Amino acid sequence: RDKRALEVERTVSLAEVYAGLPKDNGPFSLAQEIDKLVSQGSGSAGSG
Amino acid sequence: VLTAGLNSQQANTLHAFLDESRSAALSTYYIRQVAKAAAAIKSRDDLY
Repeated sequence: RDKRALEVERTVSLAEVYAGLPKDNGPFSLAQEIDKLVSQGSGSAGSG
Repeated sequence: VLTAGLNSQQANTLHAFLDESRSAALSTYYIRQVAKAAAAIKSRDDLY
């Protein structure tokens, strides 16, 4: 049963993942939100 | 009126805050004023 699998490499940019969220999910620019969250003592961005 | 000026992140933050403060208060009130004696509730853990 140990059939040879295809070996696939995929690159993922999280900024694209967050920027691309549906509007209802609170899409955001990752670098900008990090800057704000670091400057602040707390907070969040996005959802779910 | 004041909460009407909040964005969704702020609204979620506000509500989370209020719910936590509010349950502490309700739980305290309940144990001392509402809880029936039959229920041996001494603290918040027992109330749960």
